[PDB]
Amino acid sequence: LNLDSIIGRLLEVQGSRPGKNVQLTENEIRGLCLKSREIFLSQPILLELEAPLKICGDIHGQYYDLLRLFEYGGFPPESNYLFLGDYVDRGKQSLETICLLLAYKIKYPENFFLLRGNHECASINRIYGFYDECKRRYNIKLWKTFTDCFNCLPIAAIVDEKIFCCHGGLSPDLQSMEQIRRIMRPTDVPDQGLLCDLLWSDPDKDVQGWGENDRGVSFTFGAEVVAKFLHKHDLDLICRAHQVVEDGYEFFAKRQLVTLFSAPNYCGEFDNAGAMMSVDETLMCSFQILKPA
Amino acid sequence: ETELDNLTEFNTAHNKRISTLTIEESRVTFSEDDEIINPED
Ligand SMILES: [Mn+2]
Ligand SMILES: [Mn+2]
Repeated sequence: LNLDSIIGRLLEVQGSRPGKNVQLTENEIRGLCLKSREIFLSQPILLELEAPLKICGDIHGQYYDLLRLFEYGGFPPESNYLFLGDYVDRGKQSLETICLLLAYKIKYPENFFLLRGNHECASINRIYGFYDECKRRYNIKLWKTFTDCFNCLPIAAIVDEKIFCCHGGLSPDLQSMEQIRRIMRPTDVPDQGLLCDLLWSDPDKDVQGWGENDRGVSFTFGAEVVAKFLHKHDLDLICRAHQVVEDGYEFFAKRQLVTLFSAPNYCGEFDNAGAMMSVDETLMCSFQILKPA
Repeated sequence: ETELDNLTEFNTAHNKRISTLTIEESRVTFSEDDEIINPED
């Protein structure tokens, strides 16, 4: 497995008119899956990270938007990165997106981090495009290899004991951080409970406490929940993704929670910007925006 | 069913209910200005 060769070929199409494919060999991709999976299992399921760090939300197979973000923020290892999940589905190049991300995780395991999103789950990505892309360009056995790798992704991260990061949000079952550490891998995403919620929940302005989620899974949670949570755990900010927002990032509960969404013009159905959030060594956060076409 | 599949299923079921019984025995700011990556759009 020649990792630098793989990364070279993945980056080769930078500047090519968006949409040009990179076709690695099946063994190369299987190698990326198996090695990154080993690394995920060797590192905590609740990551504890230090700034400076750049944080990205949903990418959803928009490979060329990923390259634009890296181009501006600096290609690993120029800057440290944390991604909040949802690498595949919806977009046209899930494969190039997840391969490059896994390659960087393997090459720079202490400086590059990936959380699990609700689309890193076979029953979701079976339906929303990743299975189809694998079947078309490779075979469904490779898809099952991806699933085994996704099943080992870490679930949340705390940056400098102040920013709690996860893909979806809070859970009525989340009483102590140690509970996240009890989650066992490899695992699929259950249809309820703490793990489900961390990947599926949403904030909601009109709910006091916990409410029903129109998604038909998990919950919504209000500003008061966010406040009591931050106070109890001595945190300053929840940073999550999972929902498309017009300006790429969007605050909630007077800046106690931010939503990050990094895929501009999502699905070619929305006119949203994408955003990445940079956190410097003092924990001063700034936003870098990819405006829609 | 493979062993990996068996383990994954066992873990998935365990992960549905993580007990709250877990007994052992710098400040964030925001810059004023957003940076635009692709102003030519
Ligand atoms: Mn999501
Ligand atoms: Mn998403």
